[PDB]
Order: sequence, then structure tokens, then C-alpha cells
Amino acid sequence: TPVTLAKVIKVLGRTGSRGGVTQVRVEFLEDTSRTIVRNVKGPVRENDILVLMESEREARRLR
Amino acid sequence: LISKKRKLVADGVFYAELNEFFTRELAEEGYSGVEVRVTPTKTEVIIRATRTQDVL
Amino acid sequence: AVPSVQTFGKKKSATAVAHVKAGKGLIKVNGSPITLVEPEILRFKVYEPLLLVGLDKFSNIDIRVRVTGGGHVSQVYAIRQAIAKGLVAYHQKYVDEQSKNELKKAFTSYDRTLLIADSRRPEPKKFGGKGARSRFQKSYR
Amino acid sequence: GRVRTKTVKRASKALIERYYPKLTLDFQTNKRLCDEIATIQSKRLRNKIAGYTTHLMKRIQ
Amino acid sequence: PGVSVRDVAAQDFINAYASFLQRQGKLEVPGYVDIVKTSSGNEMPPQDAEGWFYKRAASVARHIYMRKQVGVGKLNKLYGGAKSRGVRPYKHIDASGSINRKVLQALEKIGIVEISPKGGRRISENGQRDLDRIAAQTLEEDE
Amino acid sequence: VLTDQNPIQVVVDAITNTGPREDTTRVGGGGAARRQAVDVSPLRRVNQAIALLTIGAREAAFRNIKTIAETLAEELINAAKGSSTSYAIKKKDELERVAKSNR
Amino acid sequence: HPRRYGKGSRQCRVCSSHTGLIRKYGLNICRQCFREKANDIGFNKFR
Amino acid sequence: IKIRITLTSTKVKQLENVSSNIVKNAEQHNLVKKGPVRLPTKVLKISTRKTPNGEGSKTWETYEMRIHKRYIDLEAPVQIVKRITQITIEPGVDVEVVVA
Amino acid sequence: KKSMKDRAQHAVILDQEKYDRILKEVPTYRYVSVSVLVDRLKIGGSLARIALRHLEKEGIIKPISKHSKQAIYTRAT
Amino acid sequence: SLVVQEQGSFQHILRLLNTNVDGNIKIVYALTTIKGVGRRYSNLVCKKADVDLHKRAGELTQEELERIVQIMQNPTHYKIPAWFLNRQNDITDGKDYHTLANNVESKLRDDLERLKKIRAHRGIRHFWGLRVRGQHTKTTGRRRA
RNA sequence: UUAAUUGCGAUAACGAACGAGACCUUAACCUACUAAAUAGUGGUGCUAGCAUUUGCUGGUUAUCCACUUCUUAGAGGGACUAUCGGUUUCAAGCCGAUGGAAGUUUGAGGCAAUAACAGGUCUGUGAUGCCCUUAGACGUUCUGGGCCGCACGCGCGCUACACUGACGGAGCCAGCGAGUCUAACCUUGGCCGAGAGGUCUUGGUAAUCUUGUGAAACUCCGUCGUGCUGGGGAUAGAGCAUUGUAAUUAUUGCUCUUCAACGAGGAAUUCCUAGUAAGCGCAAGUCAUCAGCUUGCGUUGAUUACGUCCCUGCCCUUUGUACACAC
Repeated sequence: TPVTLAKVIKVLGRTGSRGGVTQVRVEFLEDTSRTIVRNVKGPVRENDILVLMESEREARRLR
Repeated sequence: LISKKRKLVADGVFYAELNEFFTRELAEEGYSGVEVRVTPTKTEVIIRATRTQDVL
Repeated sequence: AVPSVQTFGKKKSATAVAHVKAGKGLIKVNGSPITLVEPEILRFKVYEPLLLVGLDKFSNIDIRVRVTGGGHVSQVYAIRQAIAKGLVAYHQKYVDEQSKNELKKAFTSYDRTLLIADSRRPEPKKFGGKGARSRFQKSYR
Repeated sequence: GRVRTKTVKRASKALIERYYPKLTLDFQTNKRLCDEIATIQSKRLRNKIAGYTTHLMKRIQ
Repeated sequence: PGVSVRDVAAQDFINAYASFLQRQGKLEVPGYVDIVKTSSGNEMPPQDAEGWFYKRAASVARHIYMRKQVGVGKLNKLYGGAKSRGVRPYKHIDASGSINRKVLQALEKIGIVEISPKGGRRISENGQRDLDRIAAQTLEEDE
Repeated sequence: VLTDQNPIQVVVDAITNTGPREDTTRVGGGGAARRQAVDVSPLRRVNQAIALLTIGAREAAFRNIKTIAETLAEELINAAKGSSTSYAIKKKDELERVAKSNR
Repeated sequence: HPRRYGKGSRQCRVCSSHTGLIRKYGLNICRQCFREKANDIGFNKFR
Repeated sequence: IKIRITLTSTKVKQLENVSSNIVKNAEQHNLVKKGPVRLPTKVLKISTRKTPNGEGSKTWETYEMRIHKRYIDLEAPVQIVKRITQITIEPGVDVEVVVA
Repeated sequence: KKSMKDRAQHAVILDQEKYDRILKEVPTYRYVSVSVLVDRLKIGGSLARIALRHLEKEGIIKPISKHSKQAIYTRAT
Repeated sequence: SLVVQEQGSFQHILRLLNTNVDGNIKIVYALTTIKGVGRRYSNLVCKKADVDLHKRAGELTQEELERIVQIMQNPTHYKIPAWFLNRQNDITDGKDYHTLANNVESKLRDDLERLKKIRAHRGIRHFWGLRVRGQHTKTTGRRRA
């Protein structure tokens, strides 16, 4: 199961029409100082640790 | 003799009965209020009105 | 005279007055000792205040607690605060400070309700509903 | 909604423009001093007027 | 250092005392043995048909020394229980008066307790030395 | 008694194993509904992980002679070691392939 | 007049109505006159 | 002569004025006594519907009586049954004089 | 489909033809309890309790920790 | 800690009181199968016959079942306080009787046939099949006819 | 920015008012004051026992002594968002940490602005205008039925659909309230009866007596077994009592027997962010008797949110209107 470790620092805001999805800024531990935008379901804030199945994607907003 | 609870609601409805009755025939005599005072051996009732000598 | 102090505890409907005095070191509630208050699981829960520093503090101290009211788990939740508060009162009445400050910080740094009474009281029920925050079925067309 | 209202605001700057060099950054003696100023009815409102008055007194420093 | 019932568990004490009356001492014979429900909310007689009485005596004797002044009417609500009143929700139903009266009268001549004034029954010395000595032996039966 | 290691470390390992990492969302679209898949916060990971074991053993012990005492016990070891037979792992891969299809 | 009653033949004290009575509290009156009387029963009205 | 004075009044500010006053009168001379006991407030619960008819929501109200009662106990010979019976009564205050 | 059930046949009265195998088939079992006896040895829950008590009388297994409607067991190791 | 041998005397089928009785289960609850005897009365007869309670119905001898069922015909002779019988103070006889498994429906048929000849309110609707106990059937019990 | 025209600030506006806020009550803390056999606590006396060796458990109002921490509210104090670091013309305002009773206006309620409904009520009023009747009166009242009736459709509700269970024995803990005088209420204790229930007395006009309402949900010992079966008691039959002048279309309670559908309910829909929902019981309203309802109280007591306007609705601003009894 190829997974990548993901580090979050900043948070954008809660997105989605239902409001159950949050726009969160997330970085990468391996090859740090690289910015990729990703979505999340559960409540998030600064200084959390997340795992992503895939690393090459970009979703701006969701409904 | 009777319970104090039944006593303090009996004089209440007693006061309600009197307050209603004064306004029935003394309405045109400037009724303001009626106060009841509980005392041993004597009961004190005072009516607040304007034309005192007319009802005297 | 006799060296004795008394404390008390709280719960939803349970109060736990505790009598603490210097003697042969006995523990009992309602005439029954600590190992019989019948939670049968929370037996360790009520052991908690008097175990995390050992039995050296209860060598020659009799404590007796009387409990009245509250549910079974509420009843069990009452003795632990009474004995812990009685433990503090004994520390505040007979023994020195260097033992006292270590005892209290071990109590507070682990669990709050050992010395902190719970202020989360039930909310009164409201009209038009079975519960405090419940409403009846509307069933319109 | 922890937002102040003009009821405590009208009394506050009125206290400052006339009774400034009486109070201090302190809180509870500000509550006690409020008794020594024009009478105020509710003690609950006294908890807020004392809390507000020191709030401006942090800003002025 | 002196052991009472309060210093021992409730279940093992009333079991040891029940075995004491099972083996030694005759409590009484109720007459309506294992044909009653021992209450009104229940519909099944006790499974321990040959017993349910000397352990009944042990429980009431322990509690009549636990409590101070209670009567058979109080005993009915002490050992009552919810009754499945058909479709209606469960409601508390008091225990049978005759059963509690019979065991109390069974144990009056035994001496376990004596009649008290102002209502209820108060424990006699003859009936509490044995009620307290049994606790002094029941805690050592494990070893 | 079985797998004599610490049970609390086994259930922790089971939580890590059975915790889903990504899940799909709901998108209006208009007329028809579509699902978009993004990642799941670790707080939601553990909170969903405990539930999956809970309602995976409820029906397993429901209407059966087997009690709930060992039904939870067998479910947590199966999730921890990995068996692809218990309800928790089956649902975990079901949502993984659901998110994979709508990735 | 031939009459039996004696089984709840109680009317309103102030309006003589055999409708819903509160009773068992010393008032034995109807709900509406209980409403439009004021300052006699439960006047405090803190709650 | 065990003279006991019992007070029953609704207005909480009023019987306290009476209770403080009788204590002051009983404080004169010596007239040993005990302080004012605080018995629980007997709150009365009357519950009525706001709407007279069935139209409208199921709106409910609870009108309450807050009666406060506080008695005192006095023990002294025959002078005090004459020097205490002086009634300091006010509207809304009821007194019950019981001896022995 | 909801077809006819198997009518499980957990033992309710012991007998020699099936009493003998418990001492020979239960061995080599790492984890034992009352529940595993019901669904594998096809015996009753109450029957399991007495049989395990009889089997533990021979000094092979011990209750360790037990309570109402539950028990834990382990063979001689 | 009792061990009992189960020889060939065990049978999977029973036949008592001209009715089918199932075995392989507890005899106390196996007697409830036969109609006309409930759970309460079942344990009274079981303990009055001085038989074991936890023995199964299949492993049962003729003498024990005969002793159990000979109570049913004339229980009053066997020192019962006589308040469990289903037929007490009957109109025809006035004595206390316990109708067996086959007289239960014969008795109520006689009870129903005398209600019908008398044409009482409780009998006309019973012939009609409607409610006779006063229970409401305007909105409840629709799906029974 | 705030739940809030709630505040900052801008500004042909200034000065204002109502509502909200403010205010009050309840639930919270006080080992700080007055305290209190109609609540208690400890000890001194009498007395009972267990090992007697040091203690423990008790009972006792005329055996007293000291106190109000636990029980009761009086005057009162107590958190106002108080500190840091972040964010903001760096103003209002928001978030994370330490004492604790409290950092979703501490929680929940009461009161609750102008105007309107042609919303309900003449079946509450000895308050009613008009029409009708006014004496074989639509007035009062007496007797017996009716509002309970089913070919049926719907709305709030309870038992459920069994193993986190059913049944029977042990531990078995709360709060709110009510209770008789010229009447008959709550009923304690003893005795009798399986049970309901019956008799003789006792205590109370009430923190004192009912009542520690010893309640249930709850846990400990056993039986049962995955079986429309021990789940379930609809359905009926017979017998035992209570209420009442009378209870039959069983008022209601108790006993035995008969033991049906119901096996987690399809469109759709209802309530809910903490002691909350839900599970469970208690007091009161209707009552001479009868809770499956409601009003209050108490026990156990979850997961899931800290967001949005997508559906269903609301407020402010702009635009459009052939609407205005107004989509």
C-alpha cells in the first residue's frame, strides 16, 4: 500500500455545500517546503499529521 | 385547626371574594384597593377610595 | 481532646460526609470497609485516591464516610471525593507542608473529580416535551 | 455573544472624564470604588462596569 | 478484632447463614411450601423449591438487624419488583404479606428478634449474638 | 490468554489497521448525485475505526448463541492481524475501492 | 326534588360551572376565572 | 411556661423584619432563647393552561406560592407571657402563639 | 431464501460414548472458554461449566478469572 | 457435578393424554406443551409427583409420567389449596375441576353453546365473532376478517 | 464584529424611545456571619453483642454537653469573558493554555416592541349587541339509552418482535409534591388471607406521621435455549374483591386457563449538539374507582457536529414586477 506522509500548517476554511469538508493547507515531510492543496472531512487545525493515498492531485472546491 | 396551607389559601380567596365584591357596587365611588390585616380577636379591613365622606 | 477533622463530598443526589481522626488506621463506610461498597467494578475507582501514593499516609488514621442519596454509580462517586478531601484536611491539620504539596499535586495532576466537585447538574424539563431538550412529534400534512 | 452595550459604555466614559485619578488597573477595588461613586442599582452590572473601566485603562497606558 | 456482618460480604454471609439453618436448627414449615410466588408481581415459584425459606430467614434476620424498626408492610415494598402488567408499563408491586408475616412469626419463637414498641421489631441479645458470631466464622471458611 | 501480548496494544494496532484513510463526499450536480473522494482526518479515522468494530460485532453476536464477550474479542484480533473476513476490514476496503473508483 | 349526587357534584365557586375543576387546593373554581383573577394565587411568577 | 412564637408570611422581606424585631424585644432583660431556625420554603405548584379552549399550542404555566415559616422558642416565667404578647403584626404576616 | 435451520444439537445430557472424547480432543487447545465449548464441542453452556469444573478437578486447567455467564481457560502448558 | 448415563431408555417422541408430547427438553417445560396446563401449574405437578426437575422428557420412565399425569384428573384429592384449577365453582356441579388436554375445548364449546341459547349480549356477538369484553374495535382489530 | 440596528467606525444629520439588552427566579460554591431535637453530627451516661487484647457496630429524648461540614434560606461574597501569544483602522471583536462552581449572553425559564389574522371561544363568566323561544317554552329538573357503536382510512401514544435476553431468588440507592373539623384524606404498627383485600389501634393540619416514599431501570446467583419457543398477551371463558343509589356494552384490581398477528416495518417523515437524546420509574392534573395522556421530579446515560444554505424557512441591501384582497 503506497502511502505518503502529509504535514499540515495552515487552514483555509470549511468548504462543501453540506459544510462537512474543510480546505486545509498541507505540506510534505519527504521533500519538504512543497505546497499542495488537499481536502479533509474531520475537524483539523494547525500542527496535525495526515496520510494521503496519492500525492499528485489538486481540487479547488467541492459541493 | 385546619392546615396552614388551607388557611393561607382560604383567606386568599376570602380576599379575592371581597376585592371582587367592593368593585361591584362601589365602582362609581373611586375604588382603589382593599387590604386585609390578620390580628387576634379582631380583623382589620381597609378600603382605598376617594369619596370617603360620600360612602360614610 | 481527640484530633479529628471532617469533610464532605457531592454528586447528582449523593452527599458523602467523612469523619477523619488519628487512630489505628481504619477505613469504613456505613459500617462497611472500603473493599465492600458494592460497585464490583468501580472498586478500583474508589481505591484510586488512596493508592497512587501508597498506604504510608494511612498508617494510623481512621476515616469514616457516611453516604446518602444518589444513584449507584453516583453513590460510588461520592466516597472518593470525601476521603480525598478528608485526606487534604488531615494534611492541613496535623502533618507538615512538604508531604502536603506532594500529595495534592499527585491528586490534581491525575484526575480532576478527586477534589473538584462536578457542577454539571441536570437541566429542568421544558413544556411540550418529554425531556429538557426534547420536543413532541409534529406530524403535519 | 460577549459584546459590550452602550448601557455599560455610557456609564464608563462618564466615570473616566470625572473620576479618573481615583481608580487603578486593579479589578476588585474598582468594584469597591464603584460604591463610592454615583449609586448603581444592580450588582451584576457592577461586575461589567468594573471590567470595562480597566479595559480602557489598559489601552490608555 | 471483632467481626460483624458489615465487615463481610452480603452474599457469602446470607449463604453461610442459610447453610447454617439448612443443617442446624429448625426454622419452621410454612405450609404453602413451593406453591406460592412469594409476591404478587411474580408468576413463578422459586427454583430452589426445597429452600427459599431458611435463606429467606437469613435475609430478613440480617436486614432486621441492619434496620431498626420496620414491619411486614415495609417488608413488602422492600422486596417488591416491577410487574409486566400486560401491555402496561412495568409498575412496582409489593411482596406477599402472608409470606413475610409467616417467616416473621416463624422466627419469633426462635428468638432471632423480639417485638418492639411504637411499631416494628427490635433485635434481642439472644438473637444477635448468633447473628453476629456467624459473621465471625464465615470470613475464615475460605481458608 | 490467546495472543498473550498486551490486549490494549492489540486493539491499538487494530485501530491503526482498520482506520480508513480516504472517503468520498457528496456533490449536488443537479438531477443526479455524484461522489468525489478526498482524504480523511486522523481524528475521523480513529472515531470511525472504533465504530466499525462496534457495529461489526453487534450483528455477529445478534441472534446467535455466541455472546458479545468474545465476539468483540475475535473481531479486534482479526482486524489487527488482517483477515479480510471480519466486517471492519470488509467495509474498509469497500470504501477504499469506492473512493478509488471516484478518485 | 328527588336527587342523589354525592359523587362529585362540585361546581365552580365563582361561576357555578361543572367543567374542568382543579380542586384539592382550596380554590375549587374554573381555569378561566383562575386566569383572570391575578395577584392572589401564584402571583410571584418568578418562573 | 414554654412560650413558642410561630411566624408564617409570604413576603420574605416582611417576616424577617418581624423576626428581627421580636428577637430584639426578647433580647431585653435576659430572656434566654435560641436563634431563628430556617425551615425549607414550601413552594406550591399550581399548573394551568394559558389558552381557555383547545385552539393554540400546548402552552403551560406554573404559578408558585413561596411561603416562608420561621418559629422561635422562649422559656421564662409568667412576666414574659405578658411582655412578649405585644403584637408587632403587619399586613401579610400571621402569628401563632402556642404555650407549653 | 430463509430456508429451514439446522436445529443445533448442543448436548444436554452426557453419556459414555461422548463423555470419553472430551479428555482426548480438548487437548492441544491454546485458548479455551465456555463459549468455544458450545459451538465446537456441541454441548450446553451449563453443561460446559460443570464439565470444565470436573475437568479442572483433575488438576489440568484452572478458572483463573471467571464471572457470570463467562469464563477463561487454558490447557496444560 | 452429577454424571448420569443415558441408555436406550431415551426416546425422542412422547405420547401422553392422547396428545403429542415432544421430548429432548426439560420435563417441567415439556408438560406445558400439552394444552390446558400452563407454566405455573406445570411445576406444581412436577414437585407434587416427587420427580427430578432437571431431567429431560426423553429420559423418563413410565412410572414417573404416570405419577405425574394421574394428578391432573383428581388434583383436589392430592392436598392442593384449590385456587389454580381452571374450572372452579362450575355452574353445573359447583365443585373444583381441572379439565384435561382434551376437555378444554369441549368445555368452552359447552360454555359458548349455552351463551348462544340464552341470547345474552355477551353471546350474540360471540356467535357474530365480534368483541364481547367492551374493547374498542372501531379503529383496532381491522385486519382479522 | 456580535445570537441581537449587538458594538466600532463612517456619515444631512442631531437628539431620542420601545424591543433585545437590561431585570427576576431556579440549579450551581461558600468548611466566611445568625443559626437550628419539626435536619443532623461527635462525645459524655444507660444498655446489646462480636474478640476479648487496643476496637467496631448499634439503640435511647428529658441522659445531657459542643457545632452547623453534610440538611434549610437571610443578609452577602463570588467570573467581568480576568493573563499571554496570535488576528483586527492593529478599535469593536475571536481562538489555545493555568485555581476552580461555572468562559456555547454559567445553563434554563419568566416578562417579552408597532401592526395584523376579518385564527379559536357567544359550550367559562350574573359581560355581551342582533335574531329566535318564553309555559304540551329551545328555561330548570326526573327515568332509560348516546357520546365507547364498524365495511373502513388516518395522528399523537404503550407492549413488543428475545440472548447487551426471558424467568425466579440476593445487593437494592433518589427527588418534586400532596395529605381530615364539623369532615371524613394520606395512612404506620399488630393480626388474618397465595394474592387483591379485611379487622384492632397508633402518629400527624405536617422538614416532625404517611416517607429514608428502601421505586424502577439496575448488578450478583441459578434455569432456559435460536425453537412464532419460557419473547408477546391481543383474544376469550370461569372464579375472588373494591368504588358507588345503580355498574350488563366485562369501571377497576386479583387468580387459573385459551396463547393470534407481530420475526427489526417500503415510499416518506418526527426530535436532538450535552447530563443532552434515549432507557426507566416517582409525585400531581382528570378521580367516589379507573393512565397506555399531560404537567413537574428523579436514576443510568452514547457515537456523531463546533460547519453550510443544497431542500425546507428567516433578516438586511440591490434589481425586476402588467401583484397589491398581495405567486
